Amino acid sequence: MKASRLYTLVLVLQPQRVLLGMKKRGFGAGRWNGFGGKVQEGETIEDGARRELQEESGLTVDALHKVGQIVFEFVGEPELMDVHVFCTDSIQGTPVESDEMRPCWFQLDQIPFKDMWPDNSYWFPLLLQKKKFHGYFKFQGQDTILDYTLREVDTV
Ligand SMILES: Nc1nc2c([nH]c(=O)n2[C@H]2C[C@H](O)[C@@H](COP(=O)(O)OP(=O)(O)OP(=O)(O)O)O2)c(=O)[nH]1
Repeated sequence: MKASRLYTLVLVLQPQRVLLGMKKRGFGAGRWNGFGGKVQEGETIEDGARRELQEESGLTVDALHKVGQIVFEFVGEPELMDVHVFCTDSIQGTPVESDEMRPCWFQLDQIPFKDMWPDNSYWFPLLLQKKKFHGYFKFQGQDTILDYTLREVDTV
């Protein structure tokens, strides 16, 4: 009986590494994140994901593939986040730091889970195995999960 707002999250996943972005400023700074943000009026979810990737990382790609959907709920916030998660298939430039985000590559045996949002530990492994998923996580603040669900699915 809550409303949701649409967000995207994009993982540039290559065979041996993944690109993540360090939030540099404001509340939440200091954590490594996928690239993403609010979907804007009119644009498709995929086009919103492509735009956020360009804005936050500098990479321009023609196409993404959707791998999952995750709902976030925060204690004290009545609006849910409806997060559509995408991976890149191919990229063709270099990442660039903004004043808001610093991109960095991590080898896939060095995924920095302790410095990522806590839910990422649950769904990232499915993403790495090329599986699709649906998830829901309820947070007290930034660090504490009170309830969550995660299910591999055949169709997002
Ligand atoms: N639980 C969880 N929350 C995340 C992840 N990544 C992520 O940005 N968030 C949270 C932090 C923020 O509350 C929200 C992101 O919203 P935002 O306002 O930063 O998005 P945005 O950059 O489009 O905002 P704006 O600059 O356009 O105002 O989602 C994640 O992987 N897991």
